[PDB]
Amino acid sequence: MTMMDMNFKYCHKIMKKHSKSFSYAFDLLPEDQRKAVWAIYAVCRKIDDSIDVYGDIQFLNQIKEDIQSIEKYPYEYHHFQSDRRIMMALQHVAQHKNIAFQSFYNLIDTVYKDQHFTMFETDAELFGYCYGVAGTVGEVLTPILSDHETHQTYDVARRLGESLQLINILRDVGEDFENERIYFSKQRLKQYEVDIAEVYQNGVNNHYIDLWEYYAAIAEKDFRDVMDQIKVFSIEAQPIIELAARIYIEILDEVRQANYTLHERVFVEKRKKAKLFHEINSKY
Ligand SMILES: N#CSCCOc1ccc(Oc2ccccc2)cc1
Ligand SMILES: [Mg+2]
Repeated sequence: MTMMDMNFKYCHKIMKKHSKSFSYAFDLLPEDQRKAVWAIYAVCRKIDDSIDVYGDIQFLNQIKEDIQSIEKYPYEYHHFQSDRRIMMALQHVAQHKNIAFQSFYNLIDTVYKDQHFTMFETDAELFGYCYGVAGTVGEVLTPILSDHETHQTYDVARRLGESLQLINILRDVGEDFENERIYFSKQRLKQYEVDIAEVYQNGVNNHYIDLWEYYAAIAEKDFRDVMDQIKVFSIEAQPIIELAARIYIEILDEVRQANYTLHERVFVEKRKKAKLFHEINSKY
């Protein structure tokens, strides 16, 4: 194993530790493409977790500066200020693929904003957030997973990213609430007569289920529209991206099955993931 192999292996570790679902699917990609996905994912994870390093923006500022050095001098040697292993891997990717750097900056700006989080007034603000933390990631991944990127390719990837984010939110209501985060909009909470603190204390009720299902319907419709447009992606990536998406859709059924519980994180069994993969490959 070379030094760069070690860098990418560390990126893989970070990705698998954070999301088994995502890892399961994307580990099926060809070698060059899988490694690029690991590096991009890891950078994004590092940005997402940055604030809790010392409890301020110091590390996040360093990450941003590392990315800016890569963008402006992709072929110069850099002494990276943040996580060297991850930044060397990203630089290696950048030398071979067109990285949407403004997408990383959008993600970083979103993370900056999150330290003075206030609840979203409307669903438009919530969807803006889903773009910020997840749509941006889809945009960065676009050139890795497609051969000739058009505005359509980016559009579809962006939509998938945002659907996944919404599904994460739908899975993590209780956990987010404990961490003083509520992502459902105030508009929608008021309309459905829902109070998350109340529900966390007293269990689900029909108002909450209706509110939850309202958003779940959005995720599922977005999912189907992405499925209809799967051919913008390279032939190798299509089954993989379809797998990722299906595994996440199944997360919604896992929640319904646990009766929308706010007190544990539901999940799709590894064996169930293998089943979805079989069902999908059968038609590939
Ligand atoms: N965990 C979690 S929530 C994920 C948030 O960041 C993303 C977003 C999308 C994604 O897969 C995509 C593949 C192609 C295009 C767009 C997305 C992987 C990670
Ligand atoms: Mg969440």
